[PDB]
Amino acid sequence: QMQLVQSGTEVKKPGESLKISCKGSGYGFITYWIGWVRQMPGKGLEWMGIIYPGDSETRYSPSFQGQVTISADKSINTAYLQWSSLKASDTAIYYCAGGSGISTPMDVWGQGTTVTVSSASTKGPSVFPLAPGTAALGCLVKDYFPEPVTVSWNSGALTSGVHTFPAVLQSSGLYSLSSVVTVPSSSLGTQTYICNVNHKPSNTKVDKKVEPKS
Amino acid sequence: DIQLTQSPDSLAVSLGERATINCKSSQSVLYSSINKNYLAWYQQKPGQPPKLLIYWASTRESGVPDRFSGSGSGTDFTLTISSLQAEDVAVYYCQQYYSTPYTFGQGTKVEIKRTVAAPSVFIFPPSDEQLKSGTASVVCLLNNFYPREAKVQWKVDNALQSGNSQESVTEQDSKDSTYSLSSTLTLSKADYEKHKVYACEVTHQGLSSPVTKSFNRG
Amino acid sequence: EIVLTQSPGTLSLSPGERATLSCRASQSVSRSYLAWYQQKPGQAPRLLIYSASSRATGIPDRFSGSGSGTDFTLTISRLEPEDFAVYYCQQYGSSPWTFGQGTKVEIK
Amino acid sequence: QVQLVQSGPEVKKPGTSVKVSCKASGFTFTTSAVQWVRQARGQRLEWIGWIVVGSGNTNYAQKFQERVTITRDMSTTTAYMELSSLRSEDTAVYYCAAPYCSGGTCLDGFDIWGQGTMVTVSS
Amino acid sequence: TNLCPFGEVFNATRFASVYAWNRKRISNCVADYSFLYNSASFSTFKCYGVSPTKLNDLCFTNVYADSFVIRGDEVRQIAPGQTGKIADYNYKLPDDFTGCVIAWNSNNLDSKVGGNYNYLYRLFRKSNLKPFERDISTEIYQAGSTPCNGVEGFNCYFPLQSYGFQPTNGVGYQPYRVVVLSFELLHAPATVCGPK
Ligand SMILES: *[C@@H]1O[C@H](CO)[C@@H](O)[C@H](O)[C@H]1NC(C)=O
Repeated sequence: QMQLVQSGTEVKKPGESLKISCKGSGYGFITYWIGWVRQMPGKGLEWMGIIYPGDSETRYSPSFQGQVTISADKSINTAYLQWSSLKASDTAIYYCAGGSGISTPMDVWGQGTTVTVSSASTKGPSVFPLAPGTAALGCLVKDYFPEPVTVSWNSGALTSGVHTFPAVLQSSGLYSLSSVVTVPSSSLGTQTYICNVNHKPSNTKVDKKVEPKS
Repeated sequence: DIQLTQSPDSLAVSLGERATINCKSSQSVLYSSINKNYLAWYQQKPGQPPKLLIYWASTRESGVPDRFSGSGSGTDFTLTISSLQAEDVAVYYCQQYYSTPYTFGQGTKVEIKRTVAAPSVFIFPPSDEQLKSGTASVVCLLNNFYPREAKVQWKVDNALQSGNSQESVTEQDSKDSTYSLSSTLTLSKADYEKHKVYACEVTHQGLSSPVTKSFNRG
Repeated sequence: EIVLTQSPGTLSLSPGERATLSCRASQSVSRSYLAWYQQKPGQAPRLLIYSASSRATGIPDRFSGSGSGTDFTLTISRLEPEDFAVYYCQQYGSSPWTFGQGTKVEIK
Repeated sequence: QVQLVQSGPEVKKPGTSVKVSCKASGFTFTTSAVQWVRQARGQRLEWIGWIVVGSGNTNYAQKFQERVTITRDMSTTTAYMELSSLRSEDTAVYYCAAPYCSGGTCLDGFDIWGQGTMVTVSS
Repeated sequence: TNLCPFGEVFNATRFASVYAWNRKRISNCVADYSFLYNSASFSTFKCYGVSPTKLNDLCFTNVYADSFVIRGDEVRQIAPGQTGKIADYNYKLPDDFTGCVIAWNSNNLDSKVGGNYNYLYRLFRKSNLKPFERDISTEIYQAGSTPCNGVEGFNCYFPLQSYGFQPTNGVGYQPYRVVVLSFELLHAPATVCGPK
């Protein structure tokens, strides 16, 4: 059937252009209208626009009339969503969905591209321990940019009872995250626990042991 | 412009029970040519793109189980899940493809209705390694509770704090149908050392006495 | 082509005299396609009579064309200084559309 | 307003080409027609030609058929008259005229007239 | 095992003009739409209301295949809500259009070195066409109020204009063959089914 592949995640600064791509491959791409939709950090799905790659027939939502541009290259079966000197309010995940007709529901969806727009720059994370019939251990990964970070416990040894909370954007423009794990509190000094965090945007790999308080 | 509003914002339905979501359009979405309502229902799970659940207000997609049903005509439509499983926990949208621009619904969040579960409350003081940077951050952990609605307050020497806290909750754990919440209170090292006792007070449906986990700086 | 000859060459009248023009053709011209235009010094031609004996919108009821075949005339009842201009006949039914040489009406 | 705006006057050396514009406003221009006629200062009216807007079919005079070209653009409702190889006698005012069309019908005469474009040819 | 005669509309050796577009009705047959894909090459394929991928799993009461020839500049006008001379005086689709419009470049078939002037299009009309209305009148368009007694001239214009397709013309002025499929599911029982 039909498959749409989108570009990688982009991190940009306020005031720079951007062009997200959406390449189609499958049975009968000539009939598909490609539509762009936005989803901001949170719960809303907002239809941005649609375009037919045969010609250049493009229809925009009244909320995205002069803010974005929608283009298409039929030679390689691709659609494009382009900003020029975008703002910090554009940080969101953008999906492209295909419909075999204009008034046809969006049958095939893409993977979605994450656009992160911040005046901040790439900064490695700082990890801090969170020491304790059941106790709680954890790590606090603070002051990193951009998302995401991969947090495991003992290189992946234990996973049950582990809770890795979603990131939160601080006032300084950096992100904070917490990983916790519950233990029977009877083998605190018998078993060692280490947080392994990975922030590939800065190529940082931090393994920090978390011991109980003296 | 056509506007769609979904009657239930949140929907807590027990395992194996019927879940109903309503969608009310501001205009008729019926085509005279084929007498079909041009409305679709989509489902998206956390982290995945939304998949087209049903189309034409009634017709099921090639790849959907029989529990997802769609009914309604004119301006009132209903999406019904017969036997809600642990896979069905997601956000459901109703959109219209009658005319441009297209409009999505508000988004109805469904969850497995679990028995009332009290949270396990823990408090974590700032590590001595974090104070070297001149900024302290005390953490409060709420583990495995239900329902999701819980209130967390910070008290520094029995003084309520606001404007310097950040909360973050996890998705519903499909095993026990519970939630976990973490609240971070950030302070300057100078302002942190000027105080003695720090406390996290949580209130939640299922608590006799609001749980207060405290610790002194010494 | 269809040559349109206007008679007389010039005229001089006073307020109250019925001024009559004439514009004849070398061949028979359809009445539905012979317009009479007015041109005052400085402005563009102003369509007085279209087809034949049919006044345009805004033209006073004093201007009246009439005729057929190879003979058409234009007549004005009340002579006011607004009627001081040149008058042209144009046929637009043949292959090349021809005008008249002009009939200057120096009203005194 | 339902008027016919021509282009401004231009001065051209002998042997060059001029293109007088003519834009209509206020009435349906799709089914109308535009005729071009020149007139020297104090002389007779010399009919140049005419064009149908909907089709583009043109008819010129016997003397201008080799040096004039009448075109139109419906997207902007503008008529153009291009005259080449300007000799001394071309110095005159060039008027474009069009009938009035408010609906499907039009007027059997050229009531609407442009303000006139005086083209002067000298050294 | 009766297959619908969709072929006789597509690979036909002769196509009609747009002012006199051809129409063939479809009824009591199996409509297999596999030829809409992986067959020749289509420059334009715009479906409205129906998804052709599911057309094989549907049955309709009325199916109409219209066929004509236009130029590239006008293939965008074959759509609901379009304006211009083609959408007003030649071929108009209703607002609730539920079908498909396919178009392919036919510059190798409908173009001669001397210019093909057999493909005409209507130029003037009293009013706009209603959806799916054909007009083939050759009466001189009486633009004014004076009667045009079969003679052209001022306010008397011929209603049909020739395209004049030439091989050296740009792609926007090259001949495109257009076939419009229209599906209607009315109170009558459906007979134009697909392989289900
Ligand atoms: C067109 O296609 C039909 C159906 O496949 C076939 O019967 C007919 O012979 C074809 N005509 C030509 C000229 O190829």
